Amino acid sequence: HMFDVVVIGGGISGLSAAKLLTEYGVSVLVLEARDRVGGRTYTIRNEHVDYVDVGGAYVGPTQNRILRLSKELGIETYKVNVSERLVQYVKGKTYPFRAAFPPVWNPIAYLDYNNLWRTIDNMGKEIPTDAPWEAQHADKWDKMTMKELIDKICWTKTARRFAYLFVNINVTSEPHEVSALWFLWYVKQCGGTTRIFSVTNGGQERKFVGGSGQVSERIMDLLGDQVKLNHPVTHVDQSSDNIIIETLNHEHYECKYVINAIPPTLTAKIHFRPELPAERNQLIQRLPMGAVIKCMMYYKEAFWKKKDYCGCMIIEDEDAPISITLDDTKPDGSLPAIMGFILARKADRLAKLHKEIRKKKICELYAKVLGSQEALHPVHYEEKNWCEEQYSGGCYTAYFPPGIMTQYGRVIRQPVGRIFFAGTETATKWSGYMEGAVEAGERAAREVLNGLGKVTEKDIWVQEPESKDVPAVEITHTFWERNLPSVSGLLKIIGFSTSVTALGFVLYKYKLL
Ligand SMILES: Cc1cc2nc3c(=O)[nH]c(=O)nc-3n(C[C@H](O)[C@H](O)[C@H](O)COP(=O)(O)OP(=O)(O)OC[C@H]3O[C@@H](n4cnc5c(N)ncnc54)[C@H](O)[C@@H]3O)c2cc1C
Ligand SMILES: COc1ccc2c(c1)[nH]c1c(C)nccc12
Ligand SMILES: CCCCCCCCCCP(C)(C)=O
Ligand SMILES: CCCCCCCCCCP(C)(C)=O
Repeated sequence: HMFDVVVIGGGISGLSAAKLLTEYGVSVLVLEARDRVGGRTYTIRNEHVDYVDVGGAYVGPTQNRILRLSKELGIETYKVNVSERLVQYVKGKTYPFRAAFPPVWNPIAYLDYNNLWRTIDNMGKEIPTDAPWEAQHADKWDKMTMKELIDKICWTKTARRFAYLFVNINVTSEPHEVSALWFLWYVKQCGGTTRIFSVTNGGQERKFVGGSGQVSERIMDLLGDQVKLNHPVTHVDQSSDNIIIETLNHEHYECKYVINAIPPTLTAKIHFRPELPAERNQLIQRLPMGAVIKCMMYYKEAFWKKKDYCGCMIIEDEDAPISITLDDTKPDGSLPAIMGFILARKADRLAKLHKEIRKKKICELYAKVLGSQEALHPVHYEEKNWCEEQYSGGCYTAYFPPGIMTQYGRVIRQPVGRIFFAGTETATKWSGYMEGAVEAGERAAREVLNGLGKVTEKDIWVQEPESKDVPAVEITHTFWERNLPSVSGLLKIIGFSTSVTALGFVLYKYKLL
């Protein structure tokens, strides 16, 4: 029962740390709470679905780590379907479109919406990726909620409603819940607004053939009996050179280094000895998990396609069960499906229904949105409620409430003696994602390897070579995106246009042109 390293948690972060340590000849024990690995990724297998991700599923350009780890484990990606039209459903109306963002035809709302995404990205620029609390405006921004920033930068109700939604979709909580500072950073560290929100060339570009659960399943395969299921860790005691780990059934393991590869809320439940610094205890108990119910509606035929819909719906409607959807049809066209998310407060309220009613209401929304009755005839329904997962807390990730970042934030990933911290929440690139889980996992392993004297201080943070199979097409903005003014910008200019048109009339009246 003695090891160099014990990794607490066998999600992608944990297994990445363990896989890397193992590569260096270091003995590692992964202790995993559930009867399975993979954590917030979970690929369910049955006859009705073949396979399906009920947890994390999508990968895209710039996520080079999860790509490189996926590949080398023999896992291949395929493209999310966007061949047909995306649709936006607002105010009872279905609006097909083709871009990453629903087109805005009101010229004023257009400016508003343009300036919103530009400002988010621009404000992100300011924020240090590794150290968001060091941002020039950090205290100011960290005190505001994302609702307050949205309402401050958007004049139109259209753009605020979309923004709120955008917040829901990306961090699975309500704008009023999350720090504006943390959110600007969150978006910056995923590559900006276009990158985070897009399918083509964005974070939703791709899925894994056979599911993302296979990432963890196969690292566990490599690890053999150095991974232990059903071992929830409850105590971590680093008083002596041999750190003692205790699991829920009172088994004990000893090691030299611990990697904590679970989200903060669950890190909050571990009895640490000595106690973590008060600062750190506050931070980990103050980062709540977002909320999602992921829902899979199966049909005989991908009827959305024949109406020229790809099956991606941005549903901006407060009565609506679902917020957003993608086609989830298998790469060969078999088992046509719509992956739907119920997010943020809507998840919390829909969780209160029976599954059949939740299914009923979703079919009814699909029927409406897609303008077909075939939606009311599913051959199968899968759902997974992530809030109700004791070993996850929710999905996708933790969110930072206002103030937390500036007050406790600076230690999310700081070692505590010989305890190192991983988990996607400690990542600096695609934190919140399977990508971030790998980054954090490997950097923690490197922090440990560096303790063991096997890796240099410079080598703790390694750059991922860009993926050759899924290269990052650079994100462009049109001349007009760059240069069109905000609503209030329009006004400052119009009041110039007007001033001088006016003096162009006093100069024309007095022949002084
Ligand atoms: C519905 C849903 C949709 C998502 N969408 C995507 C997506 O499309 N693409 C993407 O990249 N990401 C997505 N995410 C987020 C992504 O799944 C996570 O960011 C990533 O899986 C986090 O991995 P981790 O290893 O850091 O954490 P986890 O996967 O949470 O792993 C933690 C591990 O610790 C175990 N554990 C917990 N407590 C203990 C304990 N005390 N002792 C021992 N073990 C413990 C848990 O069982 C788990 O296996 C989604 C997540 C969900 C749930
Ligand atoms: C733009 O349409 C979508 C569809 C699914 C997701 C999306 C946007 N953003 C997501 C995120 C951030 N995670 C999981 C799924 C999606
Ligand atoms: C005085 C107002 C000038 C603003 C003009 C905005 C043009 C709206 C069309 C944008 P689309 C992305 C092609 O739908
Ligand atoms: C002041 C006159 C308005 C000029 C037209 C603005 C719309 C430009 C089309 C949109 P994009 C190509 C994506 O930036």
